[PDB]
Amino acid sequence: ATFEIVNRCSYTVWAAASKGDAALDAGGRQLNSGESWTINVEPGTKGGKIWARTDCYFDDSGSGICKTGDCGGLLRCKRFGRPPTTLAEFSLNQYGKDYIDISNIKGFNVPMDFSPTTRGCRGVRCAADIVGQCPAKLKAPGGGCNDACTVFQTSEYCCTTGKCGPTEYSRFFKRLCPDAFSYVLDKPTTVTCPGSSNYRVTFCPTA
Ligand SMILES: [K+]
Repeated sequence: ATFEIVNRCSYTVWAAASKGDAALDAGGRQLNSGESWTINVEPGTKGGKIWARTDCYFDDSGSGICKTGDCGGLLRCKRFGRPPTTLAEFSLNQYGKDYIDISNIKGFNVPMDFSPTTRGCRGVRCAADIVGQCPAKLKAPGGGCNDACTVFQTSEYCCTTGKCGPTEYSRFFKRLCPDAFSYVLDKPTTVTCPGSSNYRVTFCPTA
């Protein structure tokens, strides 16, 4: 699949793309306002994610730190990022179908649109001012709005036993972004696309 990743924000972001145990494509890149990055993701990739990182510093060797979404201090991410991170998630070519979603299960940092660029399915968006409205206990000083699992580490928020319900904190995310996952057992907002679709991920889509 081809993914075009576009930064429509007025600020720089450092995009990242990983399947947890490996980079997708180059794994990460700086995107100034308006810049686009096109990556190729191998057919059959299960459990890929794309996210933005904010307020990064990197040296000549691609080592450093970001205030949101840091993936072990690397520019080119091999691993997933530290919350809070709005996530574009996908599994490709699974018995003829692609599956996509946006998730707030690991919090929110940057607004995002995740849309197919080929025919046969709809896109999803979370573009509300979650950071501005974020409950005080969930606000991350570095920027962003953490999920309640990250902050409180309870079985109910983390859904440790595979049984959990919605919470005051999950409902906060869901009221602002109904088309994104708000907790582990949310009613799926997964979109099914034809296998081998292509996609666009746009940061700050209403910017
Ligand atoms: K936006």
